[PDB]
Amino acid sequence: EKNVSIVVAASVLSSGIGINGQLPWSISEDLKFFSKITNNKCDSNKKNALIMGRKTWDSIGRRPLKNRIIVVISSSLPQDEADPNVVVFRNLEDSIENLMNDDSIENIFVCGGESIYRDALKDNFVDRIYLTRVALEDIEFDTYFPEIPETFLPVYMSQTFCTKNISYDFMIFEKQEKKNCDPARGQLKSIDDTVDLLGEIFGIRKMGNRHKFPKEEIYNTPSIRFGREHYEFQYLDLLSRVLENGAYRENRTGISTYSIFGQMMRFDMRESFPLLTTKKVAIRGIFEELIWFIKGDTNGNHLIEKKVYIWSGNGSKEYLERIGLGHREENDLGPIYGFQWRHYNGEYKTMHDDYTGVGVDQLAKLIETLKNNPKDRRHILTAWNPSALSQMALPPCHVLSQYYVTNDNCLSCNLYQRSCDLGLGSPFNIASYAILTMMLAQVCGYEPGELAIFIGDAHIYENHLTQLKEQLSRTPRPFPQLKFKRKVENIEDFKWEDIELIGYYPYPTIKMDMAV
Amino acid sequence: EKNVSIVVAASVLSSGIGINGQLPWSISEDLKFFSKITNNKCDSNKKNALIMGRKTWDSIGRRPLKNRIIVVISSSLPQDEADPNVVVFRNLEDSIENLMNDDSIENIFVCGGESIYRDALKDNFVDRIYLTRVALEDIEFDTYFPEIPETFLPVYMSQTFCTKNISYDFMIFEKQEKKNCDPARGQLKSIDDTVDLLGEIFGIRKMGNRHKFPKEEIYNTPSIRFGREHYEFQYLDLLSRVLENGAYRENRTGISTYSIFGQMMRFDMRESFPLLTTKKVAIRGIFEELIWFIKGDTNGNHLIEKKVYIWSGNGSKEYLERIGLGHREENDLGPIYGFQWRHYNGEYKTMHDDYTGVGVDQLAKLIETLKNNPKDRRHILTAWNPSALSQMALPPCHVLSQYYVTNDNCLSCNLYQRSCDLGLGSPFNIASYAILTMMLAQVCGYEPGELAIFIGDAHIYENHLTQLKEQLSRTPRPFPQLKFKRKVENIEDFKWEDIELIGYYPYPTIKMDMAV
Ligand SMILES: NC(=O)C1=CN([C@@H]2O[C@H](COP(=O)(O)OP(=O)(O)OC[C@H]3O[C@@H](n4cnc5c(N)ncnc54)[C@H](OP(=O)(O)O)[C@@H]3O)[C@@H](O)[C@H]2O)C=CC1
Ligand SMILES: NC(=O)C1=CN([C@@H]2O[C@H](COP(=O)(O)OP(=O)(O)OC[C@H]3O[C@@H](n4cnc5c(N)ncnc54)[C@H](OP(=O)(O)O)[C@@H]3O)[C@@H](O)[C@H]2O)C=CC1
Ligand SMILES: C#CCN(Cc1ccc2[nH]c(N)nc(=O)c2c1)c1ccc(C(=O)N[C@@H](CCC(=O)O)C(=O)O)cc1
Ligand SMILES: C#CCN(Cc1ccc2[nH]c(N)nc(=O)c2c1)c1ccc(C(=O)N[C@@H](CCC(=O)O)C(=O)O)cc1
Ligand SMILES: CN(Cc1cnc2nc(N)nc(N)c2n1)c1ccc(C(=O)N[C@@H](CCC(=O)O)C(=O)O)cc1
Ligand SMILES: CN(Cc1cnc2nc(N)nc(N)c2n1)c1ccc(C(=O)N[C@@H](CCC(=O)O)C(=O)O)cc1
Ligand SMILES: O=c1ccn([C@H]2C[C@H](O)[C@@H](COP(=O)(O)O)O2)c(=O)[nH]1
Ligand SMILES: O=c1ccn([C@H]2C[C@H](O)[C@@H](COP(=O)(O)O)O2)c(=O)[nH]1
Repeated sequence: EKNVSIVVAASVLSSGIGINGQLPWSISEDLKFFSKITNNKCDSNKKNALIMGRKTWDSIGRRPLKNRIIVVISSSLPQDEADPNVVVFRNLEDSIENLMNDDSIENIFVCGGESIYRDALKDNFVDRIYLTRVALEDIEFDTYFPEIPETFLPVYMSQTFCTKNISYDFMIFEKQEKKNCDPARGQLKSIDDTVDLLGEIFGIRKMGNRHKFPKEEIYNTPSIRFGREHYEFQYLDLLSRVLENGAYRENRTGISTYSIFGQMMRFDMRESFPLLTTKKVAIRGIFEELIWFIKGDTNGNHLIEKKVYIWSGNGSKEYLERIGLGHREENDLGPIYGFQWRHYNGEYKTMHDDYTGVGVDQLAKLIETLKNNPKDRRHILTAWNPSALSQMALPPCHVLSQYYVTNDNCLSCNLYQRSCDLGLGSPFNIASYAILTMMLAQVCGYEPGELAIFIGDAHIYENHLTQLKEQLSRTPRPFPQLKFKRKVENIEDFKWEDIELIGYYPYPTIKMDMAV
Repeated sequence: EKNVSIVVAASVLSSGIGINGQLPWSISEDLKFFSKITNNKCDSNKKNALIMGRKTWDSIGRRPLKNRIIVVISSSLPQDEADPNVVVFRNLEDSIENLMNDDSIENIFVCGGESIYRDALKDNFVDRIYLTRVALEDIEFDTYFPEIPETFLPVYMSQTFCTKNISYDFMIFEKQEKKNCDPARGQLKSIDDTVDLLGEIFGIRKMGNRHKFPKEEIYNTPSIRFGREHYEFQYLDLLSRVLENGAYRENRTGISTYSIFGQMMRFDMRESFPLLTTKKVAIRGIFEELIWFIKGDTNGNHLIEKKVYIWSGNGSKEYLERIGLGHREENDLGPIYGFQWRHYNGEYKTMHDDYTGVGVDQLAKLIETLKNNPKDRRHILTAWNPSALSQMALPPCHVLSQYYVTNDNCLSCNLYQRSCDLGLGSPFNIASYAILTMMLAQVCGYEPGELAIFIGDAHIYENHLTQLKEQLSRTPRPFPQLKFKRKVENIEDFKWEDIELIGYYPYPTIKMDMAV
């Protein structure tokens, strides 16, 4: 029948595609994509046609595109014979007669101009859309990509890439007419039927039935079945798995959860920063807690003083009293994360004491082994100290991490987290250890690698159900970028002002109460 | 023309299906499977036909099967019109006219007798094979399932199930005809080509390019693309993953490996024991090293005396020397795990010293919490004590573990393993911590749950390449069962003889040298 597909690069929030007759931006990988995509064909004796409005024709210098035939739509341009790789038409519908004839034309692409896009869509001429989402807002646009008609559904979203600090995506939308998101399903009737029957026979007894694929009403952007490349699906899909399989269970806080044991999440950090886009995340507070950790600081007031209250709850007199630490000052949390990082096995007295020299400095050693022996398999940082647990406001959650220097020269990080509050703590942990890995990488002379998080008790607190369903209804946007303004000499030296968060265009923040 | 599939239950090694006119076993779930499968149909106005040899007809008492038509092949049986649900034919070929006609007959099943299977396969009448593999050998068989023709390929392998301590699967075989083993690829031209093109543009900058799908020549039983349910694939595919992506890198050993970071494996422990069948695995030494840890013993002699030599290489006078620990008696391994399990943070001297009372007894604490506070999110056991690494013959590989009591009353286990020798240590760790979980579960009144292994440095030593590729050429068999003959009072009371390993029919041992 001959496929007709739109190909465009529009800004993530406004769908801005042009300014004063030009592109709002310069991203070569995107042009390479345009070239590969429009050039891609089966028959060597055929060519693809690239339809475009006249202004776009002007915008590219009125020079032909190799191996392809350009079809310009113009009421004024003359139909001449000079170039046989460029041809003119008076309206879109007529040019569409690439279909009813030229058998030398394999595929058709609508290659843009807002005016051309809008018609092709209005008149139901396109089957597919290749959308390069560019994280560039707050800049002038005078040309837009129309809003994608509801008859289209996304089927692929690649990971975030980066060019000159600009984050971008690649999505594919397909028009689906007439008529499970599980990839290993709907593949072969006999396999699906057999597994289904085996499941009826055994019950909880078949491990698969303990790991049911999420029903679509809890599956984010469910139409994307085989192309969920964007690594934010790694967190959304874990949410879906616990919403689908979570056992309902009581716990120390009195606010029950839905709980599954033993999931994982991997995020790339070479091209982008894993800061969730489906909800606005408080990154300043994350950074402050991280730096607070690095300095082996356990004084909660230092956090509060900077208007960061994540540790207030577990620092209160009331709480400290409840767990048997009524002897502490307000906000003395005991030998937690920071202390175990800088002074492992050190004898904790109070937050006011000087501990320089005491305990084992894991962090310092980590940076030394990382520099001097990179391929060593012992780059570990731990916070689990059986002898210190009872003195901690809260036992270590992000419990152990290990660090792996690539042959590429990048720093990758693994973290086991015994207990993970998916709504409120996970987004934090992900970003936090993404930042730490980048800080470690800079002081050791490496580039950021990959981040993998392995979870024990992965749960959602029962008062976050409607909030996370809300979140799950939001399709993800390209991840932002995070850059350091200066190269520090000591990891303890980083400051908020040193952090540059580039291109973060999240959805509204979603309120969620933390369980004390 | 419609579908003809075989349904058979045969023993793992010899494919025995009968003895003295009956089955060698009684596994009701398999009868339930047989029933689901041969009853399975779309058109509510048609029925399926089950073809069987006369002897099989005798073996089921000559009583019709509900909702189905039974086709008996016999030279002697009278062709009566009496029961419209049972029909007789003089030969298998004539019977196949179920195709040509009886549009009441939706699908056809060859339901067996060795004589009937062997004919159906020889004359090319069957398209599919449903094959329940039973782990029973060393019992009498007089009837067998023919050897599956090479024109058939395996497309599914369920997990191992257990009935009356008998391990069993089911798997599907499909007949091949003309025509990527990757699940997500091959679903849409548009998506595969986009991902491909994107890969070309970005190269190593696209995470996916850093985790390529393994090429078939190194992927176990590649024809099974969407049905690799047998949890032995969790191990085998990790092997395949590093063969395909592993980075060549040197290490302290002197024997270079191939390395990838952050991987995971999952194993069920409810229906079976995860002891690799693609190679014979030494379970006894494993158990002996395990019970050794449990007791807190750091004395390497005790294992040698029991003829277990896994800790010799790293306990010799020459080795303890190269790492500056010669002031130590030979085979005095220092406070590794065991000491860390029973006396975490205790002050270590020699192995002969009496440590009762020193250090934190994590194991004891574990068991007392698993009992009194199952839902607790802190069941942790750690062996990574920075304050003690210097004096350990070797730093801890299986570094931390977490334990999770389901509402189902089972005990699941998570282990982070900083470094993992895939050819030598991994098969051991999977079994080791499987056993430890069953021990803990018996002792605490629970049933075995699931086992997940999170790995940091996942590698293969370069001298194991031939052995591993050999292993990768062996198709998995059902896992064996592992039961305790008695209920111990304390976990320190387990003894080799208390363990009954039922139904293990591994492939031959594969010799692999351990890098010191
Ligand atoms: N990021 C991206 O993906 C892309 C962005 N762009 C940007 O978009 C902008 C150009 O888009 P836009 O401003 O909409 O201009 P267009 O490229 O749509 O071209 C408009 C011209 O096309 C002809 N035309 C349009 N409709 C008709 C019709 N119904 N009948 C006959 N001729 C018609 C007219 O030419 P005439 O006056 O001769 O009749 C009109 O002047 C530029 O800034 C460009 O940089 C362009 C392509 C891609
Ligand atoms: N594990 C499993 O899935 C199954 C196992 N079994 C076991 O298999 C055994 C039975 O198999 P088997 O011993 O091979 O006997 P079969 O069940 O295959 O039946 C053999 C009979 O079928 C008829 N027959 C066979 N070939 C022909 C032919 N070419 N022309 C005409 N009639 C033919 C003959 O009946 P006649 O004498 O009337 O000519 C022959 O005696 C039993 O022990 C049963 O328990 C059976 C089914 C399934
Ligand atoms: C992990 C971690 C760090 N931590 C430490 C921390 C301490 C105790 C915890 N307790 C529980 N039950 N869950 C947690 O995630 C948790 C986290 C956090 C603590 C609180 C919040 C939280 O309340 N966040 C709110 C705050 C709003 C804001 O940041 O301005 C949020 O909206 O996100 C986040 C992180
Ligand atoms: C994990 C662990 C325990 N350990 C501890 C241990 C210590 C140092 C190591 N060093 C290296 N490089 N790899 C290891 O797996 C390793 C394992 C083991 C050590 C050796 C064998 C081993 O060589 N087994 C032989 C033969 C012994 C047998 O047949 O029983 C084998 O061929 O399988 C297994 C486990
Ligand atoms: C019409 N237009 C505007 C433009 C710019 N970027 C886009 N990007 C996308 N994703 N989609 C578009 N339609 C698109 N259009 C174009 C078209 C072609 C070239 C161009 O130079 N193309 C060469 C570029 C090749 C290269 O640089 O590697 C080609 O090979 O097709 C530039 C702008
Ligand atoms: C021919 N035969 C021997 C037998 C036994 N086990 C097998 N198992 C398998 N997987 N495949 C076979 N062909 C097979 N055949 C049979 C056939 C039917 C029944 C039988 O009782 N079937 C009932 C069983 C119903 C039930 O137990 O739930 C049915 O509904 O089909 C027993 C033995
Ligand atoms: O870095 C952190 C700190 C705490 N929590 C959450 C996990 C649990 O919801 C709660 C800890 O409670 P316990 O598992 O100790 O009961 O705080 C996190 O998710 N990440
Ligand atoms: O349970 C274990 C014990 C040791 N090893 C292997 C992993 C490495 O091959 C080697 C440890 O080397 P280092 O991490 O110390 O470099 O021992 C395992 O795989 N599993």
